[PDB]
Amino acid sequence: NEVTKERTAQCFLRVDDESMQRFHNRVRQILMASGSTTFTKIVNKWNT
Amino acid sequence: DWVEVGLQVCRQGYNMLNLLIHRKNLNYLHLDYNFNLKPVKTLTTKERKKSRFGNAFHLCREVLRLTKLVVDSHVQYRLGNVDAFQLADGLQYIFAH
Amino acid sequence: SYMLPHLHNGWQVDQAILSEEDRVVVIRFGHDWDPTCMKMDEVLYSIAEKVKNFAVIYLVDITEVPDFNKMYELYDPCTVMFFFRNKHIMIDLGTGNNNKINWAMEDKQEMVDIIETVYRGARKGRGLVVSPKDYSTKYRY
Amino acid sequence: WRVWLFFMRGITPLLERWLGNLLARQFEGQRVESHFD
Amino acid sequence: LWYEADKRRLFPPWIKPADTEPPPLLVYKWCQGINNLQDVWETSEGEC
Amino acid sequence: FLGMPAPLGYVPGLGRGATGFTTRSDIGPARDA
RNA sequence: AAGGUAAGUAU
Repeated sequence: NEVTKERTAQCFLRVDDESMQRFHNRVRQILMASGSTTFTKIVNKWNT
Repeated sequence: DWVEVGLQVCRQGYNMLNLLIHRKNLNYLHLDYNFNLKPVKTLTTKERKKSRFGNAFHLCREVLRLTKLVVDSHVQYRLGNVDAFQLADGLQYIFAH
Repeated sequence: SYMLPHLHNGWQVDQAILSEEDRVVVIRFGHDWDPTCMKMDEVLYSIAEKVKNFAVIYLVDITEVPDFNKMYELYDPCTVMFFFRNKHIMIDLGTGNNNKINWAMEDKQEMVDIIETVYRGARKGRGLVVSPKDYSTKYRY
Repeated sequence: WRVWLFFMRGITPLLERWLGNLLARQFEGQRVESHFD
Repeated sequence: LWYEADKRRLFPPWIKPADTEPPPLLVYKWCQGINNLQDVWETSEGEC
Repeated sequence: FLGMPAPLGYVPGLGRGATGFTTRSDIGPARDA
């Protein structure tokens, strides 16, 4: 609380299911479109 | 006698597996009398590929190996090498392992 | 399947392999009714005209022509085999069987690439050609 | 012993059909979506 | 258009993203604004 | 040629210099001497 | 159990 400068609430964070599914699909399309592709490109996409 | 029939079936299964092994006139795979399949020499990679058998053949080999183990235990009992209690314990060990 | 030329006996297959001197003969051993064979034959029909310059595609019914079943091990539902100047050409597909393609391929570009690689290697005199795609895995994700 | 016999009764048809179609004179050997069209 | 709409106050603060708070910082500021409201965490009289 | 009967007494394997191949021993009929 | 066959000329 900006007025009392005291502990008043508590916020718990969590990754939404949609974000997890989006990341999983991104990794899937990285992996499946990696037939005739260098290892460095695949690792770069995964790292990014 | 059941021991005689067991010996006959072990020999006949060995003959059948031997016939299956030399199917394409390839003589660089040897099947012993304990039903272990091993090359007669350091076989080349092409010959290693040419001497492949599916899981069914090895399953048949291993079941005939189990029958050979049982019949050999009974033969050992009949000769006098092992006691009747020893034969029972050996059969129990065979079927537990 | 019903559009590609058909060979009706072993002698016709012999002549088809012998006749072509500058093109790779692509022969599909199988049955018209086999679903795997229908997929392979429709892909072949799709790319039949595009590879006219450097490939000829024939279809052989193994039940009608069992003449090459023993030697070529034509026992899979579908089989695609390449010949050049009367010489069977092997492909390092990564499947463990370099002598033939024994599955249906979906993409029509991959078959064109395989035929092109076979033509290049065979015209260079090779008897084995390494395929541009490794088929040890279907790349399913 | 009985457990392996119960395995045996089930595995006998597989080995029988694999053999009889192997040492015989005559040997015998993504389609869902590419089906109806 | 964006330069003019930022020169003037065309877009009120509640329109996001506002180029000043990344979406995680947007969540943080939103939670702080929730916690800073007058007696927000009170249910003595049934307010909800 | 296409639509031509096979000549009598002709082995499809012979007359072409064909050579078979075996990927394993579990496929194909047993070799006959 | 495999996905681990260099290919090529010569008898």
